[PDB]
Amino acid sequence: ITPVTVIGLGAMGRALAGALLDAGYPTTVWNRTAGRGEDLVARGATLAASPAEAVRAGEVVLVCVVDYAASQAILEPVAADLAGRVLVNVTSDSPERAREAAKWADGHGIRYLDGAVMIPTVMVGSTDALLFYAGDKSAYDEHEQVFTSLGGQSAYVGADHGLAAVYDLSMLDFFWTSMSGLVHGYALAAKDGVPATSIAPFLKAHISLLSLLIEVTAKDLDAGEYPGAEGNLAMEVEGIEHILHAAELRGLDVSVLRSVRDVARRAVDLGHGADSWSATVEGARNPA
Amino acid sequence: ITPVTVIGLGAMGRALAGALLDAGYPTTVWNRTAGRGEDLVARGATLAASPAEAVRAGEVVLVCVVDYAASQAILEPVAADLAGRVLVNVTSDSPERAREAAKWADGHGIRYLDGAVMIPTVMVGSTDALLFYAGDKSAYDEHEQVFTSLGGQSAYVGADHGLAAVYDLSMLDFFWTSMSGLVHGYALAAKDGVPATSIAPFLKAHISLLSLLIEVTAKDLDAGEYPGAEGNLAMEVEGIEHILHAAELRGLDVSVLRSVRDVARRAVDLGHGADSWSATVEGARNPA
Repeated sequence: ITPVTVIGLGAMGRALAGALLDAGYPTTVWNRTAGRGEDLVARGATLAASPAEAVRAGEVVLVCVVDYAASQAILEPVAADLAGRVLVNVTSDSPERAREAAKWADGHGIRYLDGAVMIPTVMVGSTDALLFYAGDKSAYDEHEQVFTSLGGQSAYVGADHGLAAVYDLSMLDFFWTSMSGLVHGYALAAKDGVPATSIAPFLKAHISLLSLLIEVTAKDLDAGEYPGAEGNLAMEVEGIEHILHAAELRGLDVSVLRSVRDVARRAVDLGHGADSWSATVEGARNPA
Repeated sequence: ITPVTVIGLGAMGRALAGALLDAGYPTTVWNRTAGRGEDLVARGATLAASPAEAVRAGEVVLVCVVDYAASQAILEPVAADLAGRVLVNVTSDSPERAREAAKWADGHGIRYLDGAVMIPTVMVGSTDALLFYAGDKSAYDEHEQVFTSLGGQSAYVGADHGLAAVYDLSMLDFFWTSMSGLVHGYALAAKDGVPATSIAPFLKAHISLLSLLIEVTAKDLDAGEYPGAEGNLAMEVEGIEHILHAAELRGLDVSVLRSVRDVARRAVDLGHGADSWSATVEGARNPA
C-alpha cells in the first residue's frame, strides 16, 4: 500500500491527510508548528520528527503550504531525500511559479506534479471533489488512485506544470466575480425592503440558466464566432444599464456593474452589437 | 376562453403571443410596423387594425413595447377602452417606472400588473419558465392560468407594482455579473492555450458550490452578521488579487476584478477583515 506523506498542516493539508487515511493509505504528517492537527494521529497518521523523516516515509509527498516561496524553503533543504520520489504541490501559486518549481524539481531528479484544490476543505476526499494536476505524466498515472482518494473528480490537465494554476485561476475568476454579483444583487433588493432569503429561492432558475450558458459560451469562444439570434449584446448592455442606474440611484457602489457594462460596450464599439454575450470576450481582450 | 391581446411584436411580444396560442387562448396581436405577426396569424392569432381595436378584443392586455415613451404613446389614447380590463406591462427598466405606470393606471381605473420575464424568449411558455408579477392581486388570481401559460414558474411578488422590477434587477445583477466572470475566466485560460471547452466541464463544481452559497449568503445578509469559519475576508481579498495579477499580466481588461477587489478592501477598511465574504455587502453599501 503506497506510503504517503503530507507536509503543511493548515486546514487544507489536514483535510488532504484525512482523506488519505479514510482511503486506508499509511500517512506520515509534518508541520512547522507542533500544535497543528494531531486529530489525524488519533485516526492513525504518523507525525514525523523532521521534514526529512517525513519525506523518507513517503513514496508520494504532498506539500500544502501558504506560499510558493514557503514551499521552496521547506523543500530545498530536503531535495536530497526527494530524489527519485513523487512530489505533489497543491499550494496556491501562479503558473509562472509552478513552472519555476518544476525547474527546481528537475534539477534534483524529482518527478513533480503541480496541483490545485478547487473545493472547500469539507468536501476533500469525496467522490465529487475536484482537484487539478499538471506535470509528470508517469507520476499521475502510477498514483492515480491516491489522487482519486483526495477527490473523485481529480483530473490531470497536461504536462506543462503551469496548467493546474491556469485552470484554478480561470475557475476562481468566474467564482469570485459571481460571488461579488451575488452580494450586490441582494444589496439591491434590500434597498427596497426585500429580504435576501426572499430572492434566494428564485436564484435557482438563474443557476440552471448559467449551467446551460457555460457550455454555449465556451463553444462560441473556441469557435471565435458569436451568434446573435438567441440574444443581442446591444440590448443586453441596455438591460445592464437599468441595473446600474437603479443601484446607483439607491446609493450602492456600482463600480463592478459599470465595469461589466464598459467591457460589453467596448465589444459593441468593436462591432458586435448584433452578436451574443460571448462577443464580450473581444472587449476583455482589446480594451481601448 | 379568456381573450388575450398582445401589443408589440418584437421578439418578446412574439414569444408571449406564441405561448398563449400554444395554450389555446384566443389571441389578438398588434404592432406599429406591419408584417411582424404573419407566423402568429397563420397559427390562429388575429391581427387587429388599431391599438384601440386590439385592446377591445382582450380581457387581459399584455404590452411588450420596449421603449417607454412609445409604450405610453400607445396606451394613453386607449385609456378609456382599457377600463375594466387587466393591463400587464412585460418590460424591464426600473421599479420607479413601474410605480409611475401604476399611478397612471390607477387614475384611469385600470387594474395593472407589472411583469418581468427572467428567461430567454425561446424558453417563454415552458413549464419551468420564471416570470415575476407585481400589482393588483385580484387580477393575478383571476388570470393565474394565463400567466402560468406564459411560464409555469410565474410568481406574484406583491402589491407594490415596483417589486417585480426589484426581483428582476436583483437577479439580473447576479446573472450578468456572473456571465462577465465566465467570459473573463475563459479568456484567462485561453491566454495559456487552454480551450474553453476543456474548462467548461469542470465549472459544474463551482456552480453547485454557488447554489449552496446562495442560501448561506442570503441568511448572513439578513442577519447583518458575517462570521467566516475558515476564510478571512482579508485573506480572500489577497486571493482575488492573484487572479487580478494573472489576468492583468496577460493583457486582459481587469476592470471588473479590480472593482470586485476594491469593494472587498473597503469592507476590510470598515472593520470586516476577520469576517466572511458576506461582509463585502458593507463595502457595497458604504463606498468611500
